[PDB]
Amino acid sequence: SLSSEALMRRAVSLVTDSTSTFLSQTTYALIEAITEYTKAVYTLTSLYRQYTSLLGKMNSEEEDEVWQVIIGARAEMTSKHQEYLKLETTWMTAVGLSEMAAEAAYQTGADQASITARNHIQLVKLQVEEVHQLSRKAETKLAEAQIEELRQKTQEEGEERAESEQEAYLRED
Amino acid sequence: LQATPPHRRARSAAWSYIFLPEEAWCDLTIHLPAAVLLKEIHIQPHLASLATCPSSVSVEVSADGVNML
Amino acid sequence: QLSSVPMLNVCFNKLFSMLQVHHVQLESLLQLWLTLSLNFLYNANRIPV
Amino acid sequence: LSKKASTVHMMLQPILTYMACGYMGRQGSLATCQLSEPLLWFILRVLDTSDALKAFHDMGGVQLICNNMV
Repeated sequence: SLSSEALMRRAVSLVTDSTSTFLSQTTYALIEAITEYTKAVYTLTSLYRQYTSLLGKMNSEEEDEVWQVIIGARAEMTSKHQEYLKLETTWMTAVGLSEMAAEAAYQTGADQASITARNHIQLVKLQVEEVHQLSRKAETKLAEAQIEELRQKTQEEGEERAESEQEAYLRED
Repeated sequence: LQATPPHRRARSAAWSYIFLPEEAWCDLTIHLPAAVLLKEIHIQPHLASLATCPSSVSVEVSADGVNML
Repeated sequence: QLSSVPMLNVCFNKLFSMLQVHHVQLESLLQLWLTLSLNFLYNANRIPV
Repeated sequence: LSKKASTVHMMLQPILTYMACGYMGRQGSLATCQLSEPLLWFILRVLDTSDALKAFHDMGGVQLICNNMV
């Protein structure tokens, strides 16, 4: 039955466009969440840079407040990390769905639908991996800023610790 | 490691490793929180593309988790 | 105060001397000697205790 | 082997010899032979008759198994 198989093919086309809709939506939600995560990342990066500028007693009445703000930034960034990772899990779920839909398409000879889905998947995956590249740059820059924060803290506090040993030796010994 | 396996007809392997031209073996180290009496190790290859299933698997076990044997 | 190394050396030498008469299992003896003498990651340049 | 053994002693001696030694025929106070359900099941079949049981007793088998249990 050519009519039966043609209606079947159009049904699979419907599955393919509804999966492309869901995949697009999940990609958009994922991109948003990735973006806000990256925002919190760059924020925490700049906050660590500021805190590094505030290392030592120079302004404790600032160091402790930038520290508290950094705690809030950490919390926001990490909760958004988990959120957008659940979102990305759902995104990979949608990618797998759209691929299985292309698989059903090829099976029913809706090759046009299959190729449309495949090209949609490629576009979506590329755009996703672009926002993922931005997120990974932001994470790298946060890591570097934290590394420099750790270097500066360990240096300044190490010199202050040596000075504290020397200051304990200045008296009564 | 997820307890729930993916659907057997999933078109993409849950995990994939691209071999360098000079690489024969890839390694996966599973650290457990505490020692267990290991009895079996189950590995599920990607059923959709069985050509990527490893040709052989060398199992090393570490009771202390540091010195593999 | 006293080191256990002389005692352990004596004990393992006795155990190794027991290998031939089948009073000690080779696999477990080797595993134990390696484990006890590695002080914990194996390395070819370690001098056994 | 048990069915075709010329005498019950012929079959019992290897069993008793095995029961009288440890791993690979070793000796020692605490060394005892390895038993298993198939080997134990076989020994019971060997010890199925009164003549075999009498012979097992006569060759120190009972003391041997009792000594081994302790």
